[PDB]
Amino acid sequence: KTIVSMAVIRRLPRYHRYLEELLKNDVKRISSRELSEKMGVTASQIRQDLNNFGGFGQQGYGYNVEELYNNLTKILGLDKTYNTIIIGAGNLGQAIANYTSFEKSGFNLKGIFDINPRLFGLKIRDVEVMDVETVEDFIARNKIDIGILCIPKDNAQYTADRLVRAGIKAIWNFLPIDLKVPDDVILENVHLSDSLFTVSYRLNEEELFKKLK
Amino acid sequence: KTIVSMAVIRRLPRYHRYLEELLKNDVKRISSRELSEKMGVTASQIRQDLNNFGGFGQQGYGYNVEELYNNLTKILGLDKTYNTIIIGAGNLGQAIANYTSFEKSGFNLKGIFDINPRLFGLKIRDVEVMDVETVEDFIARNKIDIGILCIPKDNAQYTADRLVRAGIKAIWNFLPIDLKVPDDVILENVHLSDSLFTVSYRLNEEELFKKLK
Ligand SMILES: NC(=O)c1ccc[n+]([C@H]2O[C@H](COP(=O)([O-])OP(=O)(O)OC[C@H]3O[C@@H](n4cnc5c(N)ncnc54)[C@H](O)[C@@H]3O)[C@@H](O)[C@H]2O)c1
Ligand SMILES: NC(=O)c1ccc[n+]([C@H]2O[C@H](COP(=O)([O-])OP(=O)(O)OC[C@H]3O[C@@H](n4cnc5c(N)ncnc54)[C@H](O)[C@@H]3O)[C@@H](O)[C@H]2O)c1
Repeated sequence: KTIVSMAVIRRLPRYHRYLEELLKNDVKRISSRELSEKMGVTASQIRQDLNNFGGFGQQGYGYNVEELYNNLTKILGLDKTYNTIIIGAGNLGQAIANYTSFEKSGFNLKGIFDINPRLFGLKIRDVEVMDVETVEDFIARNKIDIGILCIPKDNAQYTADRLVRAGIKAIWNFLPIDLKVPDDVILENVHLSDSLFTVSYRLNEEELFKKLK
Repeated sequence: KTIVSMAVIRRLPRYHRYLEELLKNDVKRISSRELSEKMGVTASQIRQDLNNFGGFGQQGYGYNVEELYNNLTKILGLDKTYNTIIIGAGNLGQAIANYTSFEKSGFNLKGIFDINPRLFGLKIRDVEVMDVETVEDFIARNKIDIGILCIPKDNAQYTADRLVRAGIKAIWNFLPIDLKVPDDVILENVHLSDSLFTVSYRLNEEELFKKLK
Protein backbone atom coordinates (compact mmCIF):
# COMPACT_ATOMS: atom_id res chain seq x y z
CA LYS A 1 0.00 0.00 0.00
CA THR A 2 0.90 3.68 -0.59
CA ILE A 3 0.19 7.19 0.77
CA VAL A 4 -0.62 8.45 -2.76
CA SER A 5 -2.82 6.26 -5.04
CA MET A 6 -1.06 4.03 -7.67
CA ALA A 7 -2.95 5.85 -10.49
CA VAL A 8 -1.28 9.12 -9.50
CA ILE A 9 2.11 7.47 -8.86
CA ARG A 10 2.15 6.04 -12.41
CA ARG A 11 1.62 9.41 -14.01
CA LEU A 12 4.50 10.92 -12.16
CA PRO A 13 7.36 9.36 -14.16
CA ARG A 14 5.48 10.47 -17.30
CA TYR A 15 5.45 14.09 -16.13
CA HIS A 16 9.10 13.72 -15.22
CA ARG A 17 9.91 12.36 -18.70
CA TYR A 18 8.01 15.09 -20.56
CA LEU A 19 9.59 17.86 -18.42
CA GLU A 20 13.14 16.55 -18.95
CA GLU A 21 12.65 17.00 -22.69
CA LEU A 22 11.12 20.46 -22.28
CA LEU A 23 14.22 21.13 -20.24
CA LYS A 24 16.43 19.78 -23.09
CA ASN A 25 14.73 22.13 -25.60
CA ASP A 26 15.11 25.07 -23.16
CA VAL A 27 11.36 25.62 -22.82
CA LYS A 28 11.20 27.68 -19.59
CA ARG A 29 7.55 27.64 -18.50
CA ILE A 30 4.75 25.13 -18.79
CA SER A 31 1.01 25.31 -18.08
CA SER A 32 -1.21 22.47 -16.82
CA ARG A 33 -3.11 22.97 -20.07
CA GLU A 34 0.03 22.42 -22.21
CA LEU A 35 0.90 19.43 -20.04
CA SER A 36 -2.67 18.22 -20.46
CA GLU A 37 -2.54 18.40 -24.29
CA LYS A 38 0.62 16.25 -24.34
CA MET A 39 -0.21 13.86 -21.54
CA GLY A 40 -3.88 12.93 -22.14
CA VAL A 41 -4.67 13.81 -18.55
CA THR A 42 -7.15 16.64 -17.71
CA ALA A 43 -5.41 19.85 -16.59
CA SER A 44 -7.37 19.70 -13.34
CA GLN A 45 -6.16 16.16 -12.70
CA ILE A 46 -2.52 17.29 -13.30
CA ARG A 47 -2.92 20.14 -10.74
CA GLN A 48 -4.44 17.64 -8.37
CA ASP A 49 -1.63 15.08 -8.82
CA LEU A 50 1.01 17.78 -8.22
CA ASN A 51 -0.78 19.30 -5.23
CA ASN A 52 -0.03 16.11 -3.25
CA PHE A 53 3.61 17.25 -2.99
CA GLY A 54 3.32 21.05 -2.97
CA GLY A 55 3.02 24.36 -4.77
CA PHE A 56 5.48 24.68 -7.62
CA GLY A 57 4.31 27.67 -9.68
CA GLN A 58 1.10 29.59 -9.04
CA GLN A 59 -1.70 31.92 -10.11
CA GLY A 60 -2.05 31.88 -13.92
CA TYR A 61 1.60 31.23 -14.68
CA GLY A 62 2.02 27.46 -15.22
CA TYR A 63 5.16 25.91 -13.72
CA ASN A 64 8.77 26.72 -13.97
CA VAL A 65 9.92 23.72 -16.07
CA GLU A 66 13.33 23.30 -14.43
CA GLU A 67 11.89 23.59 -10.93
CA LEU A 68 9.07 21.13 -11.58
CA TYR A 69 11.45 18.66 -13.30
CA ASN A 70 13.77 18.80 -10.31
CA ASN A 71 10.99 18.51 -7.75
CA LEU A 72 9.70 15.40 -9.62
CA THR A 73 13.25 14.01 -9.55
CA LYS A 74 13.08 14.18 -5.77
CA ILE A 75 9.48 13.01 -5.52
CA LEU A 76 10.35 9.87 -7.53
CA GLY A 77 13.29 9.25 -5.15
CA LEU A 78 15.83 9.57 -7.93
CA ASP A 79 18.18 11.57 -5.73
CA LYS A 80 18.72 8.42 -3.67
CA THR A 81 20.85 5.34 -4.49
CA TYR A 82 19.37 1.83 -4.92
CA ASN A 83 21.45 -1.31 -5.05
CA THR A 84 20.04 -3.66 -7.66
CA ILE A 85 20.66 -7.21 -8.90
CA ILE A 86 19.44 -9.02 -11.96
CA ILE A 87 18.44 -12.70 -11.95
CA GLY A 88 18.84 -14.27 -15.34
CA ALA A 89 21.88 -13.51 -17.48
CA GLY A 90 20.28 -14.50 -20.85
CA ASN A 91 19.20 -12.04 -23.51
CA LEU A 92 16.69 -10.16 -21.39
CA GLY A 93 18.88 -9.89 -18.27
CA GLN A 94 21.77 -8.64 -20.39
CA ALA A 95 19.51 -6.22 -22.25
CA ILE A 96 18.39 -4.79 -18.84
CA ALA A 97 21.90 -4.71 -17.51
CA ASN A 98 22.48 -2.53 -20.58
CA TYR A 99 19.85 0.09 -19.57
CA THR A 100 22.74 2.26 -18.44
CA SER A 101 20.65 5.42 -18.07
CA PHE A 102 19.29 3.91 -14.82
CA GLU A 103 22.71 4.41 -13.10
CA LYS A 104 22.28 8.23 -13.42
CA SER A 105 18.94 7.91 -11.62
CA GLY A 106 20.58 6.12 -8.70
CA PHE A 107 20.08 2.44 -9.55
CA ASN A 108 23.47 0.76 -9.07
CA LEU A 109 23.68 -2.74 -10.52
CA LYS A 110 25.69 -4.93 -8.10
CA GLY A 111 25.51 -8.43 -9.55
CA ILE A 112 23.79 -10.78 -12.02
CA PHE A 113 22.87 -14.32 -11.19
CA ASP A 114 22.21 -17.42 -13.23
CA ILE A 115 21.79 -21.19 -12.81
CA ASN A 116 23.92 -22.08 -15.86
CA PRO A 117 27.52 -22.80 -14.74
CA ARG A 118 28.72 -22.04 -18.28
CA LEU A 119 27.88 -18.38 -17.59
CA PHE A 120 29.65 -18.05 -14.22
CA GLY A 121 32.38 -15.39 -14.44
CA LEU A 122 30.92 -13.77 -17.56
CA LYS A 123 31.47 -10.00 -17.24
CA ILE A 124 28.56 -7.78 -18.21
CA ARG A 125 29.58 -4.16 -18.08
CA ASP A 126 30.89 -3.72 -14.62
CA VAL A 127 29.68 -6.92 -12.94
CA GLU A 128 30.18 -10.70 -12.93
CA VAL A 129 27.64 -13.44 -13.49
CA MET A 130 27.52 -15.49 -10.27
CA ASP A 131 25.78 -18.71 -9.19
CA VAL A 132 22.20 -17.88 -8.12
CA GLU A 133 22.84 -20.30 -5.21
CA THR A 134 24.86 -17.47 -3.64
CA VAL A 135 22.19 -14.78 -4.14
CA GLU A 136 20.80 -14.78 -0.58
CA ASP A 137 24.26 -14.30 1.07
CA PHE A 138 24.96 -11.65 -1.64
CA ILE A 139 21.74 -9.74 -0.92
CA ALA A 140 22.51 -9.42 2.77
CA ARG A 141 26.20 -8.70 2.22
CA ASN A 142 25.70 -5.94 -0.36
CA LYS A 143 22.53 -4.38 1.06
CA ILE A 144 20.63 -5.09 -2.16
CA ASP A 145 17.28 -3.31 -2.36
CA ILE A 146 15.76 -4.41 -5.71
CA GLY A 147 15.84 -7.83 -7.46
CA ILE A 148 15.08 -7.72 -11.14
CA LEU A 149 13.67 -10.94 -12.50
CA CYS A 150 14.55 -11.93 -16.05
CA ILE A 151 14.17 -15.74 -15.97
CA PRO A 152 11.62 -18.30 -17.40
CA LYS A 153 8.37 -18.32 -15.44
CA ASP A 154 8.76 -21.99 -14.34
CA ASN A 155 10.66 -21.41 -11.09
CA ALA A 156 10.05 -17.66 -10.64
CA GLN A 157 8.02 -18.05 -7.42
CA TYR A 158 10.74 -19.98 -5.58
CA THR A 159 13.22 -17.34 -6.84
CA ALA A 160 11.02 -14.48 -5.49
CA ASP A 161 10.72 -16.40 -2.19
CA ARG A 162 14.54 -16.61 -1.86
CA LEU A 163 15.00 -12.86 -2.59
CA VAL A 164 12.24 -12.10 -0.07
CA ARG A 165 13.57 -14.17 2.79
CA ALA A 166 17.02 -12.65 2.22
CA GLY A 167 15.62 -9.14 2.85
CA ILE A 168 14.89 -7.87 -0.65
CA LYS A 169 12.79 -4.61 -0.50
CA ALA A 170 11.33 -4.76 -4.00
CA ILE A 171 11.10 -6.97 -7.05
CA TRP A 172 11.01 -5.55 -10.59
CA ASN A 173 9.32 -8.49 -12.40
CA PHE A 174 9.39 -9.09 -16.21
CA LEU A 175 7.50 -12.37 -16.18
CA PRO A 176 3.86 -13.08 -17.19
CA ILE A 177 2.86 -14.49 -13.82
CA ASP A 178 1.42 -12.79 -10.75
CA LEU A 179 4.04 -13.53 -8.02
CA LYS A 180 3.11 -13.67 -4.37
CA VAL A 181 5.19 -11.48 -2.10
CA PRO A 182 4.40 -10.19 1.35
CA ASP A 183 2.55 -6.88 1.56
CA ASP A 184 5.60 -4.90 2.75
CA VAL A 185 7.66 -5.89 -0.33
CA ILE A 186 7.15 -3.73 -3.41
CA LEU A 187 6.34 -5.80 -6.44
CA GLU A 188 6.25 -4.08 -9.88
CA ASN A 189 5.23 -6.20 -12.83
CA VAL A 190 6.38 -5.23 -16.32
CA HIS A 191 3.83 -6.43 -18.89
CA LEU A 192 5.19 -5.41 -22.27
CA SER A 193 2.04 -6.81 -23.84
CA ASP A 194 0.19 -3.81 -22.30
CA SER A 195 2.16 -1.53 -24.69
CA LEU A 196 2.05 -3.80 -27.78
CA PHE A 197 -1.72 -4.39 -27.51
CA THR A 198 -2.32 -0.66 -27.78
CA VAL A 199 -0.69 -0.95 -31.22
CA SER A 200 -3.11 -3.60 -32.37
CA TYR A 201 -5.94 -1.60 -30.75
CA ARG A 202 -5.02 1.45 -32.77
CA LEU A 203 -4.50 -0.33 -36.07
CA ASN A 204 -8.04 -1.55 -35.64
CA GLU A 205 -9.99 1.29 -34.06
CA GLU A 206 -11.40 2.87 -37.24
CA GLU A 207 -12.64 -0.54 -38.31
CA LEU A 208 -13.96 -1.41 -34.84
CA PHE A 209 -16.00 1.77 -34.94
CA LYS A 210 -17.96 0.76 -37.99
CA LYS A 211 -18.87 -2.47 -36.07
CA LEU A 212 -19.60 -1.12 -32.57
CA LYS A 213 -20.64 2.51 -32.07
CA LYS B 1 -5.50 10.94 -32.73
CA THR B 2 -7.82 8.14 -31.53
CA ILE B 3 -11.59 7.99 -31.16
CA VAL B 4 -11.31 6.78 -27.57
CA SER B 5 -8.79 8.55 -25.36
CA MET B 6 -5.46 7.03 -24.81
CA ALA B 7 -5.96 6.85 -21.06
CA VAL B 8 -8.81 4.39 -21.60
CA ILE B 9 -7.05 2.50 -24.34
CA ARG B 10 -4.06 1.88 -22.04
CA ARG B 11 -6.19 0.40 -19.32
CA LEU B 12 -7.80 -2.11 -21.70
CA PRO B 13 -4.93 -4.62 -21.96
CA ARG B 14 -4.79 -4.68 -18.18
CA TYR B 15 -8.46 -5.60 -18.00
CA HIS B 16 -7.75 -8.20 -20.67
CA ARG B 17 -4.99 -9.76 -18.55
CA TYR B 18 -6.99 -10.02 -15.36
CA LEU B 19 -10.02 -11.38 -17.21
CA GLU B 20 -7.68 -13.81 -18.81
CA GLU B 21 -6.49 -15.12 -15.43
CA LEU B 22 -10.09 -15.31 -14.20
CA LEU B 23 -11.00 -17.20 -17.37
CA LYS B 24 -8.24 -19.81 -16.90
CA ASN B 25 -9.36 -20.20 -13.26
CA ASP B 26 -12.87 -20.98 -14.43
CA VAL B 27 -14.40 -18.00 -12.61
CA LYS B 28 -17.70 -17.40 -14.43
CA ARG B 29 -18.78 -13.93 -13.36
CA ILE B 30 -17.19 -11.07 -11.46
CA SER B 31 -18.78 -7.78 -10.29
CA SER B 32 -17.26 -4.35 -10.92
CA ARG B 33 -16.51 -4.26 -7.21
CA GLU B 34 -14.77 -7.63 -6.95
CA LEU B 35 -12.93 -6.71 -10.15
CA SER B 36 -11.72 -3.32 -8.92
CA GLU B 37 -10.71 -4.81 -5.58
CA LYS B 38 -8.56 -7.30 -7.55
CA MET B 39 -6.94 -4.60 -9.73
CA GLY B 40 -6.90 -1.62 -7.34
CA VAL B 41 -8.77 0.53 -9.85
CA THR B 42 -12.11 2.25 -9.16
CA ALA B 43 -15.17 0.13 -9.90
CA SER B 44 -16.65 3.23 -11.61
CA GLN B 45 -13.73 3.82 -14.00
CA ILE B 46 -13.99 0.18 -15.09
CA ARG B 47 -17.63 0.77 -16.02
CA GLN B 48 -16.86 4.18 -17.60
CA ASP B 49 -14.05 2.62 -19.66
CA LEU B 50 -16.09 -0.34 -20.99
CA ASN B 51 -19.01 1.96 -21.60
CA ASN B 52 -17.00 3.33 -24.50
CA PHE B 53 -17.53 -0.07 -26.09
CA GLY B 54 -20.94 -1.31 -24.94
CA GLY B 55 -23.30 -2.85 -22.40
CA PHE B 56 -21.29 -5.64 -20.82
CA GLY B 57 -22.32 -7.20 -17.49
CA GLN B 58 -25.42 -6.04 -15.58
CA GLN B 59 -27.27 -5.12 -12.45
CA GLY B 60 -26.59 -7.73 -9.79
CA TYR B 61 -24.48 -10.45 -11.39
CA GLY B 62 -21.56 -8.44 -12.67
CA TYR B 63 -19.76 -9.28 -15.88
CA ASN B 64 -19.70 -12.65 -17.44
CA VAL B 65 -15.96 -13.36 -17.55
CA GLU B 66 -15.70 -15.15 -20.92
CA GLU B 67 -17.93 -12.59 -22.58
CA LEU B 68 -15.92 -9.60 -21.34
CA TYR B 69 -12.61 -11.30 -22.10
CA ASN B 70 -13.79 -12.03 -25.63
CA ASN B 71 -15.03 -8.53 -26.21
CA LEU B 72 -11.74 -7.08 -24.92
CA THR B 73 -9.85 -9.39 -27.25
CA LYS B 74 -11.80 -8.09 -30.24
CA ILE B 75 -11.65 -4.51 -28.99
CA LEU B 76 -7.78 -4.62 -28.78
CA GLY B 77 -7.72 -6.00 -32.36
CA LEU B 78 -6.40 -9.34 -31.12
CA ASP B 79 -8.86 -11.32 -33.26
CA LYS B 80 -6.58 -10.53 -36.21
CA THR B 81 -3.04 -11.39 -37.43
CA TYR B 82 -0.16 -8.90 -37.57
CA ASN B 83 3.10 -9.54 -39.35
CA THR B 84 6.07 -8.20 -37.42
CA ILE B 85 9.71 -7.71 -37.85
CA ILE B 86 12.41 -6.77 -35.32
CA ILE B 87 15.30 -4.52 -36.17
CA GLY B 88 18.37 -5.21 -33.99
CA ALA B 89 19.33 -8.74 -33.06
CA GLY B 90 21.43 -7.88 -30.02
CA ASN B 91 20.29 -8.88 -26.55
CA LEU B 92 17.14 -6.76 -26.56
CA GLY B 93 15.92 -7.77 -30.01
CA GLN B 94 16.54 -11.46 -29.19
CA ALA B 95 14.72 -11.12 -25.83
CA ILE B 96 11.73 -9.67 -27.64
CA ALA B 97 11.89 -12.43 -30.29
CA ASN B 98 11.56 -14.77 -27.27
CA TYR B 99 8.27 -13.17 -26.07
CA THR B 100 6.48 -16.14 -27.65
CA SER B 101 3.04 -15.49 -26.10
CA PHE B 102 2.65 -12.64 -28.64
CA GLU B 103 2.39 -15.33 -31.38
CA LYS B 104 -0.72 -16.81 -29.76
CA SER B 105 -2.12 -13.32 -29.48
CA GLY B 106 -1.61 -13.07 -33.21
CA PHE B 107 1.68 -11.23 -33.76
CA ASN B 108 3.65 -13.37 -36.23
CA LEU B 109 7.36 -12.64 -36.34
CA LYS B 110 8.51 -12.88 -39.97
CA GLY B 111 12.07 -11.60 -39.88
CA ILE B 112 14.83 -10.11 -37.78
CA PHE B 113 17.34 -7.65 -39.15
CA ASP B 114 20.81 -6.46 -38.20
CA ILE B 115 23.85 -4.63 -39.51
CA ASN B 116 26.33 -7.03 -37.88
CA PRO B 117 27.51 -9.59 -40.49
CA ARG B 118 28.59 -11.89 -37.66
CA LEU B 119 24.85 -12.32 -36.96
CA PHE B 120 23.62 -12.97 -40.50
CA GLY B 121 22.09 -16.47 -40.65
CA LEU B 122 21.57 -16.83 -36.89
CA LYS B 123 18.41 -18.85 -36.20
CA ILE B 124 16.00 -17.44 -33.67
CA ARG B 125 12.99 -19.69 -33.27
CA ASP B 126 11.95 -20.30 -36.82
CA VAL B 127 13.49 -17.15 -38.35
CA GLU B 128 16.86 -16.03 -39.67
CA VAL B 129 18.69 -12.80 -38.91
CA MET B 130 19.09 -10.93 -42.19
CA ASP B 131 21.04 -7.92 -43.36
CA VAL B 132 18.85 -4.91 -42.64
CA GLU B 133 19.94 -3.76 -46.10
CA THR B 134 17.14 -5.99 -47.45
CA VAL B 135 14.51 -4.76 -45.02
CA GLU B 136 12.64 -2.41 -47.39
CA ASP B 137 12.33 -5.19 -49.93
CA PHE B 138 11.32 -7.68 -47.24
CA ILE B 139 8.55 -5.38 -45.96
CA ALA B 140 6.84 -5.13 -49.33
CA ARG B 141 7.07 -8.84 -50.26
CA ASN B 142 5.91 -9.97 -46.83
CA LYS B 143 3.20 -7.44 -45.99
CA ILE B 144 4.79 -6.43 -42.67
CA ASP B 145 2.45 -4.57 -40.36
CA ILE B 146 4.65 -3.74 -37.37
CA GLY B 147 8.31 -2.81 -37.05
CA ILE B 148 9.91 -3.31 -33.66
CA LEU B 149 13.03 -1.22 -33.04
CA CYS B 150 15.71 -2.68 -30.79
CA ILE B 151 18.72 -0.76 -32.08
CA PRO B 152 20.98 1.92 -30.55
CA LYS B 153 19.57 5.46 -30.53
CA ASP B 154 22.00 7.15 -32.86
CA ASN B 155 20.44 5.91 -36.11
CA ALA B 156 16.96 4.94 -35.08
CA GLN B 157 15.45 7.85 -37.05
CA TYR B 158 17.15 6.86 -40.29
CA THR B 159 15.92 3.30 -39.80
CA ALA B 160 12.43 4.41 -38.87
CA ASP B 161 12.26 6.45 -42.11
CA ARG B 162 13.11 3.31 -44.11
CA LEU B 163 10.34 1.29 -42.45
CA VAL B 164 7.92 4.13 -43.10
CA ARG B 165 8.90 4.38 -46.81
CA ALA B 166 8.40 0.64 -47.26
CA GLY B 167 4.84 0.89 -46.06
CA ILE B 168 5.07 -0.05 -42.38
CA LYS B 169 1.86 0.76 -40.46
CA ALA B 170 3.22 0.90 -36.90
CA ILE B 171 6.51 1.10 -35.05
CA TRP B 172 6.92 -0.31 -31.53
CA ASN B 173 9.94 1.59 -30.41
CA PHE B 174 12.23 0.56 -27.52
CA LEU B 175 14.57 3.59 -27.85
CA PRO B 176 14.37 6.77 -25.70
CA ILE B 177 14.42 9.12 -28.68
CA ASP B 178 11.19 10.61 -29.87
CA LEU B 179 10.97 9.32 -33.43
CA LYS B 180 9.33 11.42 -36.09
CA VAL B 181 6.82 9.44 -38.18
CA PRO B 182 3.99 10.61 -40.36
CA ASP B 183 0.64 11.16 -38.68
CA ASP B 184 -0.99 8.05 -40.12
CA VAL B 185 1.75 5.74 -38.74
CA ILE B 186 1.15 4.22 -35.26
CA LEU B 187 4.14 4.96 -32.98
CA GLU B 188 4.27 3.39 -29.51
CA ASN B 189 7.30 4.11 -27.33
CA VAL B 190 8.17 1.74 -24.52
CA HIS B 191 9.60 3.50 -21.49
CA LEU B 192 10.74 0.98 -18.87
CA SER B 193 11.81 3.87 -16.58
CA ASP B 194 8.08 4.75 -16.25
CA SER B 195 7.80 1.38 -14.42
CA LEU B 196 11.13 1.33 -12.61
CA PHE B 197 10.71 4.85 -11.22
CA THR B 198 7.47 3.82 -9.45
CA VAL B 199 9.75 1.44 -7.46
CA SER B 200 12.06 4.22 -6.26
CA TYR B 201 8.91 6.31 -5.61
CA ARG B 202 7.37 3.64 -3.36
CA LEU B 203 10.65 2.81 -1.63
CA ASN B 204 11.19 6.47 -0.79
CA GLU B 205 7.55 7.54 -0.15
CA GLU B 206 7.62 7.29 3.69
CA GLU B 207 10.77 9.55 3.82
CA LEU B 208 9.35 11.88 1.17
CA PHE B 209 6.31 12.46 3.37
CA LYS B 210 8.34 12.93 6.56
CA LYS B 211 10.28 15.76 4.83
CA LEU B 212 6.92 17.26 3.71
CA LYS B 213 4.46 16.85 6.58
N1 LIG C 1 4.94 -12.76 -23.08
C1 LIG C 1 6.03 -13.54 -23.10
O1 LIG C 1 6.16 -14.49 -23.86
C2 LIG C 1 7.09 -13.21 -22.14
C3 LIG C 1 6.77 -12.30 -20.97
C4 LIG C 1 7.98 -12.06 -20.12
C5 LIG C 1 9.17 -12.63 -20.38
N2 LIG C 1 9.36 -13.53 -21.42
C6 LIG C 1 10.73 -14.07 -21.69
O2 LIG C 1 11.66 -13.42 -20.83
C7 LIG C 1 12.23 -14.31 -19.86
C8 LIG C 1 13.74 -14.53 -20.07
O3 LIG C 1 14.01 -14.54 -21.47
P1 LIG C 1 15.46 -14.63 -22.16
O4 LIG C 1 15.23 -14.33 -23.63
O5 LIG C 1 16.46 -13.78 -21.43
O6 LIG C 1 15.79 -16.18 -22.08
P2 LIG C 1 17.28 -16.75 -22.22
O7 LIG C 1 18.13 -15.92 -23.17
O8 LIG C 1 17.08 -18.22 -22.34
O9 LIG C 1 17.76 -16.47 -20.73
C9 LIG C 1 17.16 -17.22 -19.68
C10 LIG C 1 18.33 -17.35 -18.70
O10 LIG C 1 17.87 -17.55 -17.38
C11 LIG C 1 18.70 -18.50 -16.75
N3 LIG C 1 17.82 -19.18 -15.79
C12 LIG C 1 16.88 -20.12 -16.05
N4 LIG C 1 16.31 -20.48 -14.85
C13 LIG C 1 16.90 -19.77 -13.86
C14 LIG C 1 16.71 -19.69 -12.47
N5 LIG C 1 15.78 -20.48 -11.86
N6 LIG C 1 17.47 -18.83 -11.75
C15 LIG C 1 18.42 -18.07 -12.34
N7 LIG C 1 18.61 -18.14 -13.70
C16 LIG C 1 17.85 -18.95 -14.46
C17 LIG C 1 19.15 -19.44 -17.87
O11 LIG C 1 20.36 -20.08 -17.41
C18 LIG C 1 19.29 -18.48 -19.03
O12 LIG C 1 20.54 -17.83 -18.84
C19 LIG C 1 11.39 -15.58 -19.96
O13 LIG C 1 10.27 -15.36 -19.08
C20 LIG C 1 10.88 -15.54 -21.39
O14 LIG C 1 9.63 -16.23 -21.51
C21 LIG C 1 8.32 -13.75 -22.31
N1 LIG D 1 17.39 3.79 -20.49
C1 LIG D 1 18.30 3.12 -21.22
O1 LIG D 1 19.47 3.01 -20.87
C2 LIG D 1 17.82 2.48 -22.45
C3 LIG D 1 16.45 2.82 -23.03
C4 LIG D 1 16.17 2.00 -24.28
C5 LIG D 1 17.05 1.11 -24.79
N2 LIG D 1 18.28 0.90 -24.21
C6 LIG D 1 19.23 -0.11 -24.79
O2 LIG D 1 18.46 -0.88 -25.72
C7 LIG D 1 18.86 -0.72 -27.10
C8 LIG D 1 19.44 -2.05 -27.63
O3 LIG D 1 20.07 -2.79 -26.57
P1 LIG D 1 20.91 -4.16 -26.76
O4 LIG D 1 21.24 -4.63 -25.38
O5 LIG D 1 20.19 -5.15 -27.65
O6 LIG D 1 22.26 -3.64 -27.49
P2 LIG D 1 23.19 -4.66 -28.37
O7 LIG D 1 23.18 -5.99 -27.64
O8 LIG D 1 24.49 -3.95 -28.65
O9 LIG D 1 22.37 -4.77 -29.76
C9 LIG D 1 22.16 -3.68 -30.66
C10 LIG D 1 22.12 -4.36 -32.03
O10 LIG D 1 21.68 -3.51 -33.07
C11 LIG D 1 22.47 -3.71 -34.22
N3 LIG D 1 22.34 -2.47 -34.98
C12 LIG D 1 22.96 -1.29 -34.80
N4 LIG D 1 22.44 -0.41 -35.70
C13 LIG D 1 21.52 -1.09 -36.44
C14 LIG D 1 20.69 -0.77 -37.50
N5 LIG D 1 20.69 0.47 -38.03
N6 LIG D 1 19.89 -1.71 -38.01
C15 LIG D 1 19.87 -2.97 -37.56
N7 LIG D 1 20.67 -3.32 -36.56
C16 LIG D 1 21.48 -2.40 -35.99
C17 LIG D 1 23.84 -3.96 -33.66
O11 LIG D 1 24.57 -4.71 -34.64
C18 LIG D 1 23.51 -4.82 -32.43
O12 LIG D 1 23.34 -6.21 -32.76
C19 LIG D 1 19.83 0.44 -27.08
O13 LIG D 1 19.09 1.67 -27.26
C20 LIG D 1 20.36 0.45 -25.66
O14 LIG D 1 20.63 1.81 -25.38
C21 LIG D 1 18.61 1.56 -23.04
